Amino acid sequence: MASEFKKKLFWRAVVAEFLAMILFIFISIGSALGFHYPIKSNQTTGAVQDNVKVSLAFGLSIATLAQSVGHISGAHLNPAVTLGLLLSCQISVLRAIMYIIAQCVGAIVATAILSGITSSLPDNSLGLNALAPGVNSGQGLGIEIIGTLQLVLCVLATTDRRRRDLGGSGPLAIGFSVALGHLLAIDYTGCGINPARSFGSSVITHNFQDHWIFWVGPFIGAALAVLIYDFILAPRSSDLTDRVKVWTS
Amino acid sequence: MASEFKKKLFWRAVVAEFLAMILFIFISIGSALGFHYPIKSNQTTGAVQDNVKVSLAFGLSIATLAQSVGHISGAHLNPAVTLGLLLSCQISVLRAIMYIIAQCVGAIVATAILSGITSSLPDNSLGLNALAPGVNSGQGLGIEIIGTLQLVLCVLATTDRRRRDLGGSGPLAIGFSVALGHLLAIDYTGCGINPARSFGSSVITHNFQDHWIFWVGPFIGAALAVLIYDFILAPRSSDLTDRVKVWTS
Amino acid sequence: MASEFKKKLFWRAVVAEFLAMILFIFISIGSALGFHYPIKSNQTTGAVQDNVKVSLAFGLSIATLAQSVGHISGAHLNPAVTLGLLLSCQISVLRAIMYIIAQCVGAIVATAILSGITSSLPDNSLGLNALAPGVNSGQGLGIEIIGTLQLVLCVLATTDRRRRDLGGSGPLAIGFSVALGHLLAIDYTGCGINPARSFGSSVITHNFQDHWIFWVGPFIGAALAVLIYDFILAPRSSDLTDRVKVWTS
Amino acid sequence: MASEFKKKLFWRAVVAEFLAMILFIFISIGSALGFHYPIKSNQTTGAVQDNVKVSLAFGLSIATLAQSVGHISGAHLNPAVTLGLLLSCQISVLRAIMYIIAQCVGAIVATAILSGITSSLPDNSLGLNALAPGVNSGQGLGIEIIGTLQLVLCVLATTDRRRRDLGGSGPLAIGFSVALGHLLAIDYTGCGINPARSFGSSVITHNFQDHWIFWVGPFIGAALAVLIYDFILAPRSSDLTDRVKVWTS
Ligand SMILES: CCCCCCCCCO[C@@H]1O[C@H](CO)[C@@H](O)[C@H](O)[C@H]1O
Ligand SMILES: CCCCCCCCCO[C@@H]1O[C@H](CO)[C@@H](O)[C@H](O)[C@H]1O
Ligand SMILES: CCCCCCCCCO[C@@H]1O[C@H](CO)[C@@H](O)[C@H](O)[C@H]1O
Ligand SMILES: CCCCCCCCCO[C@@H]1O[C@H](CO)[C@@H](O)[C@H](O)[C@H]1O
Ligand SMILES: CCCCCCCCCO[C@@H]1O[C@H](CO)[C@@H](O)[C@H](O)[C@H]1O
Ligand SMILES: CCCCCCCCCO[C@@H]1O[C@H](CO)[C@@H](O)[C@H](O)[C@H]1O
Ligand SMILES: CCCCCCCCCO[C@@H]1O[C@H](CO)[C@@H](O)[C@H](O)[C@H]1O
Ligand SMILES: CCCCCCCCCO[C@@H]1O[C@H](CO)[C@@H](O)[C@H](O)[C@H]1O
Ligand SMILES: CCCCCCCCCO[C@@H]1O[C@H](CO)[C@@H](O)[C@H](O)[C@H]1O
Ligand SMILES: CCCCCCCCCO[C@@H]1O[C@H](CO)[C@@H](O)[C@H](O)[C@H]1O
Ligand SMILES: CCCCCCCCCO[C@@H]1O[C@H](CO)[C@@H](O)[C@H](O)[C@H]1O
Ligand SMILES: CCCCCCCCCO[C@@H]1O[C@H](CO)[C@@H](O)[C@H](O)[C@H]1O
Repeated sequence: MASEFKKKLFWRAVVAEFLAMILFIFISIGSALGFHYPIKSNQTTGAVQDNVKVSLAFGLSIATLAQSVGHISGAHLNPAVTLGLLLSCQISVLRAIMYIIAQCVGAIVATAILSGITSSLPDNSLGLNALAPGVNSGQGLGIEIIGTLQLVLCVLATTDRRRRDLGGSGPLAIGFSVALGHLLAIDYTGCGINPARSFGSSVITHNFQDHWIFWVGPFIGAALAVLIYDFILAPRSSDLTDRVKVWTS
Repeated sequence: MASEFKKKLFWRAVVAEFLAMILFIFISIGSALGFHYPIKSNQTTGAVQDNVKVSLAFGLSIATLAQSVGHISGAHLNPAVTLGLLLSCQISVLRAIMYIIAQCVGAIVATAILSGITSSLPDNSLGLNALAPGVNSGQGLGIEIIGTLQLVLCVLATTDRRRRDLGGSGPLAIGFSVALGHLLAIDYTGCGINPARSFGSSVITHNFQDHWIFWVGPFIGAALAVLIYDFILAPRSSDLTDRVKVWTS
Repeated sequence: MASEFKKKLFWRAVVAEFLAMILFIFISIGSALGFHYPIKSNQTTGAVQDNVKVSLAFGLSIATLAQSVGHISGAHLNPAVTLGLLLSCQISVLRAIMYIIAQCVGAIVATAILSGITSSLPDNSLGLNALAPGVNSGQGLGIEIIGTLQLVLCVLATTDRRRRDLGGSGPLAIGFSVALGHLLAIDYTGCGINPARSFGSSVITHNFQDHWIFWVGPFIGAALAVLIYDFILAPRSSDLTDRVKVWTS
Repeated sequence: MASEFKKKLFWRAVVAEFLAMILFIFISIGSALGFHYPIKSNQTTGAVQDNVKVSLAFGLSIATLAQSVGHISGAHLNPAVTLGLLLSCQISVLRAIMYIIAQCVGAIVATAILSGITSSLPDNSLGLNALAPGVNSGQGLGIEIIGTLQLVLCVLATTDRRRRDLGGSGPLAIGFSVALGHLLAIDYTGCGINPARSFGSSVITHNFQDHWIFWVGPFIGAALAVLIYDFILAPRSSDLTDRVKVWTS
């Protein structure tokens, strides 16, 4: 349907999806750069990053944001999730598209507002996702794939709809999945599992080194997610030709 | 209405809001100062603050307190939240006012009971909020603004009332928002996102250096919250003139 | 009532309350002593205790145990909680009594099973609660009082019964209250807020130095809890003489 | 019943139970090895493992996985849990069996996919469970027994079915039980409380030193679990001969 305020609701989503991504990145990357703050106009040694601190920053950002606007847009805030839904035929490409853009832009916008907030920092990488020393790049992409997979998979089961056994908070569970991802990937690849988030940093930093692994890995994981839930473990009893109909509306 | 025990309930709130703030500050700042405790009448080096420990101390204090008296007063415990509700026209100024005072006083009272509990500590700052070395003050206030924003925004969506899709604990979600805030702001500004909490420490310590950023930043974030939820993402279909009516009762 | 299996249910509680305390202490103190394990028949320096690790160990033990047997006995596992209920006239002294004993014994039993598990440790204090260097003993008891207070208060509101606005898990909330307590008191007094738990260690270690503060402090906090919830913030509209009736059955 | 798609559902479980174990181990052991990553073709000192990071990695993996496929197979992902259910006569041996195999294999498969992901690591133990220096082996098995016990016990109470007082998320609670286990056992035995998980590492590493303690300990704890819940604290009013019937179907 493309009439009356069916226009409104839609744009409100895209917009909520756009504003929410700003808070997400600002808060999360904002938390990650916080350890570089022993600063006092000097330059002697440095502090050790806290992986729990960062993983919770990202995960709780999502739990909170999903709780704050999840009813308005579905609180995707991540192309790997959106793409996950799309292939599940639960969303329209018009949506996927407009959303993934609101996402990358919000990231780009947020990652760029931090540059000013934390300008006073040296080799300010702005939390750019980079293959860590010792991680066999490429084959080191099994990390992003599994990290995004488990996430998208959680999102599909949590919004399955045929279920009546869910208990507790959908947001919190999805958020903990997001923290679970970083508890796994922070060390290896700095954890991306979210194309728009990786993208936002690599642009405001013009560093796109291997940046491709942060799209192919999640988008793949999403693919494995939709394949495993929708066809192996929890299949719909309807035919493909009809699911596809969702592609338009 | 201003009759019968409509007086009682009201004062019970203010009071619960006042007592709850005491536990809040005592527990939280109480946790933050705990790392300074390697003490043994000596003075050699010192321990490194734990940001997860502190962020959870604050967040769980709220989750717990919101659970303990949230039904009695709404468990605001924070002018930025109260102010957030007020502008949303969900509360009366008589309330906002009496509450924000119960808040600052509880802080002031709590921050002052700790002085005795932890008197045996050196440069006892009593967890006073201070711009960290390297944070471009002022423009370093985007931290408090975002930190309080995301919080107040969560509180507005969580108590939206038109919703029937909330699942899990409202308290816990709000509490995690409060921990999310510190996971972001502890390093930069010591995290305030709560005027009364900052205020309580700066008074029992007579240090009001830049203390203004801890009111303008949250109160602003609250403003951005109410603007984004009430007018951009989740608008009420009623007119302003009628919402305003709430200003009195 | 004291007929039929009203005997059974009762004893099943006491017993569940007794068995659950064993797991509690074993797991929690078990976690706390774990950092002393760099051991290799040598004796060079030592590791720094993790306060989040310990606070979660205790809190999640409770969340889990309250979830596992909370329907059977109410999952008190703590004289300060039991005593809290008793004064609230929600339990019978026959219960309070039989329970507090199942508690101290379980502690005593558990604290004593660890002695063997961790015998290979040096100055094995078995997690005994001790006033930390720098904490003005006595006036340093405001810690246990606030720590137990906030806890018991959460338990009273969470089982209030007149409420229909609770959402999420009662166990988890109470558990997080228990973790909140340690995030506050670990540094100062090693955190007790639970007479039976302190007691269990001080007996298998014959160290009762100031051990009194771990009964007077919590039991007091409980008192402040029942006073604040039952008479100031959430009063019952019934008279005292009738509540007292509960003292017997 | 062994007709129609009663075959399908069954295999879908086994399979979901098999795929879910892969993500579990990959993510969790994946997180545990992450601290060994300061690597830069050098070899100077090393980082200190984070026990909260690891405990949450395991626990949230379960919370997430139980949420993702718990409706399909029950999300056991652990012989000690399965075995726990079996003895409770809530599952068929045909199930227990096919499941425990899907488990060990998934572990074996996962533990083997990491070998490649983290090949670039030195004495890559692949998170193999080993008795820590100072832990009186054997009598040091009280750890695995208690760790698995508390877990299985939580799973039995959480799926009790006669209950109508559960609140919140069953998955999250079980997940926190899994994190609780590691907060206790990581230091002592590297925490197993899950035969298939220990097994998976010891095979891809051909190190089976004491590996027996990781079966006898959990399987025992499970036994103590089913004994305590099903016969001491929460008994069914039916006779044994009829429960046994479940052994077949
Ligand atoms: C339904 C059948 C499911 C089978 C699942 C087993 C998949 C095994 C593939 O492992 C992959 O090996 C690559 C190197 O060859 C790595 O680069 C990659 O990161 C890793 O993931
Ligand atoms: C509707 C939002 C559209 C956002 C478009 C972003 C395009 C990419 C350029 O980003 C810019 O990067 C600069 C630093 O390099 C910042 O100083 C500047 O402020 C920021 O804008
Ligand atoms: C189905 C959705 C597909 C989305 C594809 C968008 C990928 C993002 C593009 O990254 C680009 O990579 C180039 C190197 O390859 C860089 O030179 C360029 O500056 C950078 O912007
Ligand atoms: C509906 C439109 C929403 C647009 C949101 C983008 C806002 C960009 C403003 O960034 C602000 O820049 C200041 C310096 O100029 C910083 O001091 C301040 O902390 C930072 O927040
Ligand atoms: C109904 C509660 C009213 C509280 C009013 C507080 C006013 C500010 C003064 O605080 C005082 O600071 C002293 C340390 O400087 C403490 O020694 C003293 O105990 C504390 O009271
Ligand atoms: C709409 C709500 C407005 C609340 C305004 C209260 C602000 C708190 C006042 O702080 C004051 O700042 C001064 C410096 O400017 C200090 O000299 C003074 O000692 C300190 O108390
Ligand atoms: C309804 C009125 C509530 C008033 C609450 C304020 C209580 C102030 C008491 O502080 C107490 O001061 C003692 C030293 O004098 C400390 O030893 C003790 O630990 C500390 O808690
Ligand atoms: C029904 C349970 C009753 C428990 C009574 C406990 C009384 C206190 C003595 O504890 C004992 O301490 C010894 C170490 O000092 C341990 O070696 C011994 O095993 C343990 O029993
Ligand atoms: C209303 C409930 C009251 C419970 C009271 C029980 C308190 C526990 C007793 O501790 C005792 O303290 C003595 C020193 O004072 C020690 O010498 C003795 O060995 C030790 O066992
Ligand atoms: C219903 C009655 C329940 C009684 C529970 C008390 C059990 C005491 C057994 O302790 C066990 O002692 C062994 C050494 O002898 C240790 O190797 C083992 O790890 C430890 O667990
Ligand atoms: C249906 C899944 C069946 C899995 C059977 C696993 C048998 C045990 C052998 O594991 C193998 O270990 C090698 C390293 O030693 C890996 O290089 C190889 O890839 C992996 O397969
Ligand atoms: C009721 C379920 C019983 C499951 C029993 C399976 C136990 C796993 C076998 O471990 C084996 O231990 C041997 C040493 O004893 C090793 O030599 C051998 O390589 C290793 O594979």
